[PDB]
Amino acid sequence: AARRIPHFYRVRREVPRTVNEMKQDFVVTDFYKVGNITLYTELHPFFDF
Amino acid sequence: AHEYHNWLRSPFSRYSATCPNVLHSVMTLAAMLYKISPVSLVLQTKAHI
Amino acid sequence: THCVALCTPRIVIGNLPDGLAPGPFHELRTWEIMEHMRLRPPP
Repeated sequence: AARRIPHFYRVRREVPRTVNEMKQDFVVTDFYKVGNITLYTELHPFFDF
Repeated sequence: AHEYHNWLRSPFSRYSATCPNVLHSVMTLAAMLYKISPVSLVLQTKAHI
Repeated sequence: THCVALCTPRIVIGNLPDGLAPGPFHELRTWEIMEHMRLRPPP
């Protein structure tokens, strides 16, 4: 199934940044601000949402 | 691309992109592989982790 | 400047001189935007 990945890169579709990618782009003191927009998804310490 | 159906998610790459190259960072990637289970919590407690 | 008056806008922050904004002050500005934009030098 190694022959279908240049097909995936052949279309110029860009993926939107998912939640777990926009949850790493913050420093630890900016994470507690309202500028951190991924605060409404971090709910459980064991489980992700 | 199932970052919400795999084991090793995006913080693993996000730290290891900019880690210093010592054996201690190999141990950092070893120790963040600690699972979150109740038995893991009791045994991490029992030896002062 | 006295050319008759003259008004020239300092467009970027760099046209502020020493005694208003020194070099090490801009260097600390780069330090805090290094910390604040999560940028790391390449290997």
